Amino acid sequence: LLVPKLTASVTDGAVGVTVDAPVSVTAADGVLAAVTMVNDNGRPVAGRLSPDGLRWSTTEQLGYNRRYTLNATALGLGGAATRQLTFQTSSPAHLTMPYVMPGDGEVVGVGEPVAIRFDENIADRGAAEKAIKITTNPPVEGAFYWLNNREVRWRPEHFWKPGTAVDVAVNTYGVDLGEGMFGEDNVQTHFTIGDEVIATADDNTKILTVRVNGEVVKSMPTSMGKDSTPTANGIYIVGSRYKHIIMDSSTTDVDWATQISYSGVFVHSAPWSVGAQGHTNTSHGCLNVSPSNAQWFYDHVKRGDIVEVVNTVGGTLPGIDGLGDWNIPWDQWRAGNAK
Repeated sequence: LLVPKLTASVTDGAVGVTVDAPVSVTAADGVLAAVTMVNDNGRPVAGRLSPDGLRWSTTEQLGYNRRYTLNATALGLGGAATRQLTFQTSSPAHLTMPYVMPGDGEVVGVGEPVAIRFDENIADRGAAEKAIKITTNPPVEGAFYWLNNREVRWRPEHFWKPGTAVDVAVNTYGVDLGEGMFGEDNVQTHFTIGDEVIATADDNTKILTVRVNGEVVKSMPTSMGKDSTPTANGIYIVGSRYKHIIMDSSTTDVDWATQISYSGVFVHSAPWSVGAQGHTNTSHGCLNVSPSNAQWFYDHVKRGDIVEVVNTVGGTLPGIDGLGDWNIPWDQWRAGNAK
């Protein structure tokens, strides 16, 4: 009871040990002289001994399907103790890789959700949500909601406050995502919320008014979808932008095209309907504006800014569109759909 005591974060003979966490060893009544961990080819795992010699931990990722042997020696005024244990890590049936948006270091608008897309259908949505650590500053409540079996989103109840830093750590390596599916790797992203930019298209006036931090900076006459093919009402998140693109219904050479739905709504240059803009809806659902105004939008609106459509004869944009997240009421969004 006077020689050093050694503890570890893993148990001898354990199987299915998950590789999401480092392995640690601690000494009491003594100091660790040396600690090694090797795989079944005798290859060491990197680790670090604290300055005080009381704690050691691994410092790189352990692999799947591996047996590791831990050897530790501790010394203290009461003598020495050397101890050994072996354990075996998870053996996945399959791996899945995550992909996070928005991109790292980006500045985005006040509508931009955090988006985590997997390359496999996730059986245990709750395990995936628990593995995704989102930090906000200033802190704000948000919640997860799945758009489909492969992609989860996170957002606050209200649009983001400009100046908010968002850090996203997708810690899916070594996590069991159900049905033997484990995370292939971790991913991260950090981004910032820029200025509040909200462009409202009112079908009663046929004007698209862009407001930055609440104040009108641009009015644009528009022509939206004709009655046969109306523009849906609702809140749309700004996506990608293209200088020139081939707009095709099977999914008209079009310039200055800013996408606002996965369903194919764009704000774009429509020289052919300039006389109708401000008066008569004429498109297939796109917000047609002048070549000039389209380029203004392309230049001054960024991913994550908002377009709100109101008072059209259409219905509402679906909340699971891809860019329609805000159309899901908060009680529904927050309750989530993990089960």
